[PDB]
Amino acid sequence: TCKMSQLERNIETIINTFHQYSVKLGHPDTLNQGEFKELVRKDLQNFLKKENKNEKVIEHIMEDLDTNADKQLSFEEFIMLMARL
Amino acid sequence: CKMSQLERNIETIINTFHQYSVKLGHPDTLNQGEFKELVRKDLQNFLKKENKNEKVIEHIMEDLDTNADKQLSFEEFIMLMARL
Ligand SMILES: [Ca+2]
Ligand SMILES: [Ca+2]
Ligand SMILES: [Ca+2]
Ligand SMILES: [Ca+2]
Repeated sequence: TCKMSQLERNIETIINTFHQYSVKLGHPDTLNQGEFKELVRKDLQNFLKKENKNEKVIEHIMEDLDTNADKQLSFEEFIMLMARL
Repeated sequence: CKMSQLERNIETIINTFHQYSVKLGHPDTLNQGEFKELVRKDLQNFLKKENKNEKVIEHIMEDLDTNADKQLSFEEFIMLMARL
């Protein structure tokens, strides 16, 4: 709504962007390695410019974020990336 | 720099957190007072009904304070997005 603060609008956008990529393949609510690499390469071109230059590094970031090591990133796991920057 | 919409969002969540966390005590964390102010001013819609009861807002924080030190680190705070 118009009443939505900037924090609220930005939270909604992060949620939508996560699901925009997580719905693509496999389970709709999580990012497998390919979905994560695509989000990182297309939408974190700047915040992860260095890392993006070594696929193995991105894979390593995913393993760090994948708390329960089920090879999938849930929303709660993925957002921790924000705190790692 | 052509920051993506995602990077802008993240910048905004980091700036807002820090806008409130620098106000009292430790600059890097939100205490109960800073958290209440952040919710009162910037989560008026997402937490409209809860904002009517500051005891509810205090419970929300206890819930987010994983290591129970009465301070919310950025990592603890952002989990709120998951509770929506
Ligand atoms: Ca998926
Ligand atoms: Ca996982
Ligand atoms: Ca503080
Ligand atoms: Ca804490």
